[PDB]
Amino acid sequence: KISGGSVVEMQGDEMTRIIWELIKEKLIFPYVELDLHSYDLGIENRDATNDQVTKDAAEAIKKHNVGVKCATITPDEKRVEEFKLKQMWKSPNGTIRNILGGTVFREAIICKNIPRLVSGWVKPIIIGHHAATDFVVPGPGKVEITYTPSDGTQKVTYLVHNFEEGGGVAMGMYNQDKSIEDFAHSSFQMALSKGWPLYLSTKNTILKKYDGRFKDIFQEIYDKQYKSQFEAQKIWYEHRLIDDMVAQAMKSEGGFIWACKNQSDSVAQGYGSLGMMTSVLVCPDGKTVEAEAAHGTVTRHYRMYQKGQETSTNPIASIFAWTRGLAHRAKLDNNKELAFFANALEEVSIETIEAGFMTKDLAACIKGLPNVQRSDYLNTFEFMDKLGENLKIKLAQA
Amino acid sequence: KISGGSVVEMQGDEMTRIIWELIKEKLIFPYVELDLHSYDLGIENRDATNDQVTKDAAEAIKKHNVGVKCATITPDEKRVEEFKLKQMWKSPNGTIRNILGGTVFREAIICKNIPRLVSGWVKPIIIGHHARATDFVVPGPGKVEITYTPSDGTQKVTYLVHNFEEGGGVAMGMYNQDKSIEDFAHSSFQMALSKGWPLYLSTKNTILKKYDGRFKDIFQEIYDKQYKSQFEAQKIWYEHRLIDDMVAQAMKSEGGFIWACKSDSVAQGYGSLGMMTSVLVCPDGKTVEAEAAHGTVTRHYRMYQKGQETSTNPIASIFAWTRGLAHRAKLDNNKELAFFANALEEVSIETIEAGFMTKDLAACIKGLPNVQRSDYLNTFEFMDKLGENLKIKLAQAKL
Ligand SMILES: NC(=O)C1=CN([C@@H]2O[C@H](COP(=O)(O)OP(=O)(O)OC[C@H]3O[C@@H](n4cnc5c(N)ncnc54)[C@H](OP(=O)(O)O)[C@@H]3O)[C@@H](O)[C@H]2O)C=CC1
Ligand SMILES: NC(=O)C1=CN([C@@H]2O[C@H](COP(=O)(O)OP(=O)(O)OC[C@H]3O[C@@H](n4cnc5c(N)ncnc54)[C@H](OP(=O)(O)O)[C@@H]3O)[C@@H](O)[C@H]2O)C=CC1
Ligand SMILES: CC(C)[C@H]1COC(=O)N1c1ccnc(N[C@@H](C)c2ccccc2)n1
Ligand SMILES: CC(C)[C@H]1COC(=O)N1c1ccnc(N[C@@H](C)c2ccccc2)n1
Repeated sequence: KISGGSVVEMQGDEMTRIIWELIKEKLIFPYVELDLHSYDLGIENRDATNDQVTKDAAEAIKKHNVGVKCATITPDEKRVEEFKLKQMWKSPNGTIRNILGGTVFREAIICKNIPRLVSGWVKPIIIGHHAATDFVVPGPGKVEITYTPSDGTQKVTYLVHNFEEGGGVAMGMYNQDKSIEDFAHSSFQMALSKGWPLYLSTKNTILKKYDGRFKDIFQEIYDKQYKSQFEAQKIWYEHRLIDDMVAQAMKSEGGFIWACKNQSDSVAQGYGSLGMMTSVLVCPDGKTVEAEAAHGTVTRHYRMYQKGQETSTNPIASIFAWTRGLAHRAKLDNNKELAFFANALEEVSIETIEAGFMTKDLAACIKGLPNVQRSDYLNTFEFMDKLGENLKIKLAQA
Repeated sequence: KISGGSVVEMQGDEMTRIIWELIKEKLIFPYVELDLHSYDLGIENRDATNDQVTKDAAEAIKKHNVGVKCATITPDEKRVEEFKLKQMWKSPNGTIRNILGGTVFREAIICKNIPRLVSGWVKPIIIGHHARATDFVVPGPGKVEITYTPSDGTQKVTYLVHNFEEGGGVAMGMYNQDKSIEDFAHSSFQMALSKGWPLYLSTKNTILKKYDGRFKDIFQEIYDKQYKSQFEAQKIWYEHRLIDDMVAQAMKSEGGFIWACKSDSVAQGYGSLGMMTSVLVCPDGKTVEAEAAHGTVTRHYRMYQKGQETSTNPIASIFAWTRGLAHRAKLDNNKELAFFANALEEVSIETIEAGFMTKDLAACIKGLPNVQRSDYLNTFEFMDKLGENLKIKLAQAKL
């Protein structure tokens, strides 16, 4: 088997837990040997360890640079009573990002037989977003926002609003330079890693100081640190006003990175393609990545699975979490064998869908869900078997 | 002719001004007579009156309740050079909106043969936008605070925004008045009742629990005290959504709801700004100002001056009139004018659905680069065809 090296894996919850184990059993473990740092972030085990497993998983990603994560339940009030949780544990994803830093980039997987929301988008678009004290104003009065330098030599007082005719609400927000810089570095690394050009969108016409700082810091870091590496790959970096970016992006064919300063997984859910959207946290050092599906645990399918009904859950996004993590491991290690495997598994997935073997969501995307009949699609396990069979052929032929 | 009553009109600039006159002369005046209160907000008349004609027009709307407005040039540094005018006057639409107040609602015009960005959207969705931050650079370490000082001399309240311990960054403050939020709510309920469609408000009140929670609370309070009964009598409702759920729900919907949001760009990228209409809906439920959501279409106006054939879409400008006229008809219980407004909209939709369209519409079918001259009509050709179809429909209606 391929010697794969150090990968941090995080097990999860409900329907994605099922698919995750299938991915390891049928598509990864038959071909790759991993020095696997495996952490169980299932809700019950987070409860039993008082969420310590989540913090330990994040520490492992930092040490070993490659994380692949299965979808996890984020507790709310009803989860607390469903599992009798000791408390409403915080989102594992927030815990991990707070420890790793970095920027989340989402990317759709595109197949030629599958409609796109914007049909001219024939190459994927990779979108990353940059990730407040608010209060109630009880009645008339001035709200002001002040800055006091550490030396105390000055004191600038900006008027937010003079409320004259009632109360309302107000808020202050901020960003540290370092956070903007990290967002730049991650974005530049994303673009170099994929070999695609990079756009930053802001509303610097309106937030001239706040958003102009994003623009200035991106351009300064580009000029000092990345411009040669971009010109070596014949890619480029530009700023856009968000108004123009949206119009230009919709007239584009795709194949660019879009760093967005002001969600896309919500459009995917509305469109019915969450199972085809992957996600990757990109740390600004360019070394550490955490890959995962953009969707959740798919509870509604899992209740169906629990009741004996047939499930047609799309495993592609979860598969591409593995391939993206392994491809990155291959890049850090110059593992040609691994790189070939990771790429081959992505090709197999797209070839299989493009030959008409797909889950119910993809069939509904072609035909519309009302017109979908059961023979137009495979169920979760049929689809995985077909992918396993096509992966066996593809790897054997080389 | 049909008696129309009192309508405030605002003429405008460049390509829209030319479309504007073709509409009155071919589509409105042959069949309707109006107590028309006209105001010329063309850039020249706006300079030559120190932008006074603009605020007179806004007062006329306040008084007469119905305004219809052509698109107007907003001045920038290149505009002042163009007409050698005396100042970089403010947007006529900002002037108008702070005299009247109220919420801008946008609505696309749908035709069966013109593809939609979301195929399942067969009925229009109406988006209501609430519409000022103070932002600055933080140059180095220090404290950013935001404070509230009551106007009655009582104790100021201080909120820590951030201690910058190393380096600087940026900060800003934002605000919203209860009255603006209450007006937004009223305008939104009014708009949902006039159309007979349910209403959704979207916020992110899970993160900004005080700021956005204020919007959610004001909408709900006002809904219960003054609107729930009238809503339940048109089989519609009001509900609040987190923005994530609202985006998903909306894309799975069929359309036909009001979305109060706490859009133009997507229309421009999709190529459908010519099919996008707008209406300023004041909180009283009596005053509207209707207009195309697009601008003066400068780029086509230049082709018009250089003797080039143009194919600028007039539908959204026509619907400024029809929506203004429909609202004027509802105020006056004028059934004859309500019929004309509705019929001019249906004529417009049907003409397109029969294959007679301007070049942008043809491009939604064939693809932006793939239109040829035989696929569409030019601006004046299209107006004639509307005019002919409008005559035929009004003749066949007296039965
Ligand atoms: N990164 C993470 O760990 C995330 C975890 N979550 C967690 O997931 C749980 C459930 O969240 P929920 O709001 O239902 O969001 P999910 O994304 O889990 O599911 C939402 C809907 O999108 C469709 N969908 C999502 N994934 C697939 C797929 N792989 N194949 C086919 N269809 C798919 C299904 O729609 P349909 O019903 O129409 O088939 C599904 O019901 C929650 O506990 C939440 O905390 C949520 C987001 C991220
Ligand atoms: N409420 C108002 O009065 C508004 C006025 N304006 C003003 O209008 C002027 C021009 O602004 P601009 O940025 O060009 O915005 P416009 O909305 O006038 O035009 C933008 C582009 O969108 C397309 N488009 C818009 N309307 C139509 C239509 N009716 N038929 C066909 N295509 C259309 C055209 O694209 P293509 O180039 O592909 O043909 C046009 O070049 C400015 O002076 C601005 O201040 C702007 C917004 C609102
Ligand atoms: C609309 C989107 C959910 C999917 C479904 O259908 C498409 O055409 N989609 C495409 C097509 C290419 N590239 C993407 N990338 C993602 C990250 C994206 C999300 C949101 C906006 C832009 C871009 N999405
Ligand atoms: C995408 C949009 C520009 C037009 C063009 O294509 C459509 O199918 N569009 C539709 C279809 C129904 N309803 C709308 N309403 C507008 C106000 C809107 C704009 C933006 C978002 C939501 C809703 N737009």
